[PDB]
Amino acid sequence: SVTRVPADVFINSFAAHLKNRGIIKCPAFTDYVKTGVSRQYAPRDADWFYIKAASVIRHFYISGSHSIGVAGLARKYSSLQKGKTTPHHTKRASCKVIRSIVSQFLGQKLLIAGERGRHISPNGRKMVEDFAEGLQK
Amino acid sequence: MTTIVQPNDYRDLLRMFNTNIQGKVVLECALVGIKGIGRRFANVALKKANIDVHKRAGELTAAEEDALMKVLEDPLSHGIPAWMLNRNNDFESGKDMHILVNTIASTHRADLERLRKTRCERGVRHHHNLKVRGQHTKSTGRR
Amino acid sequence: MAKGNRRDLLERNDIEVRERDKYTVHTLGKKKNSVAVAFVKAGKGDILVNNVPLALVRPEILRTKVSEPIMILGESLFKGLDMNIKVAGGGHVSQIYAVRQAISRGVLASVKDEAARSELRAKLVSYDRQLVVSDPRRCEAKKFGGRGARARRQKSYR
Amino acid sequence: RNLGSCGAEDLDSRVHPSTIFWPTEADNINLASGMRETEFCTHIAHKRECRICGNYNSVYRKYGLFICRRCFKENAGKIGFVKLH
Amino acid sequence: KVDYPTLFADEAAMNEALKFIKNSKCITHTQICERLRVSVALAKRVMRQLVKSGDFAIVSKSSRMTIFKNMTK
Amino acid sequence: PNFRGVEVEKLATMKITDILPKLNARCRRRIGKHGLSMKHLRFVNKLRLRRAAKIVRTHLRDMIIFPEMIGMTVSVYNGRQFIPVEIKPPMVGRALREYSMSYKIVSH
Amino acid sequence: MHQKYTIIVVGKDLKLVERYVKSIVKEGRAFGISGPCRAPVRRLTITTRKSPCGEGTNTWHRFELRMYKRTFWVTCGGNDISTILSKTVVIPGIQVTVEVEEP
RNA sequence: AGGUCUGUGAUGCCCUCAGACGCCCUGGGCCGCACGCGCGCUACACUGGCGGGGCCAGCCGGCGCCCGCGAGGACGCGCGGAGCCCCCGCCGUGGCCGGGACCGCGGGCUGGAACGCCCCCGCGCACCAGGAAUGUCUUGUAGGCGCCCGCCCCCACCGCG
Repeated sequence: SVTRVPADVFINSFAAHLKNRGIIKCPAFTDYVKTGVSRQYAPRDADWFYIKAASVIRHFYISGSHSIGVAGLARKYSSLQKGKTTPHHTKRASCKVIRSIVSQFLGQKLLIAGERGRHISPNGRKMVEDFAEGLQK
Repeated sequence: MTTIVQPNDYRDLLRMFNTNIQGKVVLECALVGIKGIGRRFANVALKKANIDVHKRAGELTAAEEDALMKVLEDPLSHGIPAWMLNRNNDFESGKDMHILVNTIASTHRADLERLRKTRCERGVRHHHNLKVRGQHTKSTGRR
Repeated sequence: MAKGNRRDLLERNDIEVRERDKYTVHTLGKKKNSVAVAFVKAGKGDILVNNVPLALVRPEILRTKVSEPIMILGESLFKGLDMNIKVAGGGHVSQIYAVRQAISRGVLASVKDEAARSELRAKLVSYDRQLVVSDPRRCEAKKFGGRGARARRQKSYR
Repeated sequence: RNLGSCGAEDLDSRVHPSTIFWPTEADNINLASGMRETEFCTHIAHKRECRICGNYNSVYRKYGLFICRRCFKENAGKIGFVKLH
Repeated sequence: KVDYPTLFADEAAMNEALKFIKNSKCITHTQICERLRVSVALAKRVMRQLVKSGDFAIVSKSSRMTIFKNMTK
Repeated sequence: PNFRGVEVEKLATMKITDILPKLNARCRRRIGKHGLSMKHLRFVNKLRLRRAAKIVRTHLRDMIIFPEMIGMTVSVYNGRQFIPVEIKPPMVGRALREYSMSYKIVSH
Repeated sequence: MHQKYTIIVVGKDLKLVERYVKSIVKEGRAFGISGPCRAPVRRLTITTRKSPCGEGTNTWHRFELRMYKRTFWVTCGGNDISTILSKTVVIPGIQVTVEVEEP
């Protein structure tokens, strides 16, 4: 399965695949935003959106039957606020970008809702696993 | 990147807005040497101008240098928002601009004059040099 | 998030019930607040931690630390059997050590010949003793004179 | 001064008919039920106080107690709080 | 105080740095920085070129530090 | 000598609601949401009557300034003394606190 | 008939709570079953200055109130409206041990 | 003759008692600043800073959807856990991308009421490991890293853990 391969190669390989295959696209507001109040400058790569997308889908697959809300994901992308001559404190990430990603995924039926939150759909499991096995070699 | 050798047109030290800039620094951190430009505003400006950002400022051909000027006097047209600017809702014309060198010093001087003749608390305090915000004096802050 | 003493862990209801009954052995490891539960059975040499193999545990440098008993005893026994560990409690390193303790203790229980069990004990404890015997020391409480268990607030005489 | 009216412009700007948030604190239903009377006690504000000695300082609201720290050590044993560990 | 460049001024790359390094058994980014008085980044780029060519090879790698061995002898 | 592009001569005799969207967050909150309280409204009305028809004294140090209060003189309290304030456009949208000092500068 | 009734008992001291437990288990073996659930102990904590004035060494009191709770919901349909009463009056009447019954 | 009559329907003797030291209202102040010192917090960098990703706690513990760069907001239900660290890259000894005080435009929250607290763009102070002098510490300890409660309309560089 996906957990039998290191997370590092899967994420970036799958991001490239996603970007090639027109599944998702970076909107316009990406050209001038951070990913959190905790941050300080903007990302240095031009393809950070698809990295986030892949990490998210992997998160959704891991959980399985469970359901994940947007903010709960945003607590997995937190950091630390520095530069205040005051003890540092942890802060939550952003939610607009996460929301856009899940909406884009759900419009493709890779992701399905429920009583609360969303969870992976069988098609998502199919594609994730087939890609993982393909890169297993 | 993959620029090892100085290009034939490498320009060892750039002058712009009366300030001078060196060509060994990466581009977006050199412009920070201007007064009115920082990290956030620079990445945004260059990108709109189709300029590489991880480049040494000495390989900045003048063709890319001029288009950059064209974007720092009329930035709002070029797609940049209005919460990213230095001066939002000017006190007179009510518009929004970005003020670079020389403009800042003149602008800062006139507000104090506005503050002085109007007879506020801040203006009187500025002229004996005290804390303007509510940060406490007395303790600490001594020779 | 996990708590170690939860009933949902000690019984390992994670496994499905028809498969939960093929696991004969049971085992425990621990270190600090960390606890690991192992369900050992018969197979052909496969190990898993939180649904992840042993080669891809995360601190990277300690992979040898968890593989120790294999290269000590030898791979014959482990090749004979198949295991499925699950751990939950404070810290990456604590989890590592708890896991290795559980490995060793469980493979010790698989053999029924007490004599061999004692021989293996001697073979293994000599190299290290925390592979069988849990480390007892645990975090200690603080007092109101200061911001530490034994440190005190600085005192100004004049 | 009932015959006192104001311009309509100066009427819609008036605060919306909303109950002032400051509700005070009624430790028990007994202690209330909702010239000088115009301004006897119009400054409504929380007035939480010890239910023993009536002081407005250092009042443990935790657990719905409302007992001063000083007025507490005495009655703590009766209540059931004990000192161990 | 001291300053070092970030970009090689043309013939400088080959008339020395390439020559010098090729006559070294072991090397690192920082050594070469301190040796011929250039910044570290240029060292990174150059060593990339060279491992591509084949003279040097990696023996230990890591984000903080990697070290090479001269496979030309 | 303008005000957000608005001409001064027009600025006076204008209603607050016309300019409110061209003010800061505090004013918009206080007005559009928290409304206003009765005594302030009577202070405004008294001002109107005086204009239509002596320095107006008061205690309100937290009273935002309206366009109809241009060129007026009003005396406000520091905690001990009543202090005149003369209004002019650039003083609009602000409280009376700034223009009445409760202390004096410290000279040793 | 069947009313899914549940028994909850609360106490601050651990000696009667266990005594009440035994009586109930003894008296509910017939009217169905009544096996207990022991809850995590809710411990109330209060830290106070030992001094009324704030003088000398800063020394602190450490009070607490442990509250123990047990829950027999095992009656269930095995008890009728009157049948719950039977035992509840046959069990000892310890002075302090709050009890509430709900379906 | 240590501290507490300013914790109390604990109190002796004095003082105040209808222009009140009683009680209630409106404002101001307790925070003001040429100066001496006590407990703390943040740093002086490569055994590091920035950007991206992976991942585990305990006293214990609440969440979805949609707007908004964000902080926050409108609706609707009962459900739920992090920093250091590890991996990949950029910077390259420059008071520099170290450090984040001060100041100039702007957007919001609490509240009857901002002088209070949060977020965004720009400006970018002292500081190169600290004299005479001095404090604390023996195993899950020192130190480093963060997380909860108390007081609380809002707010923790404090305090208990």
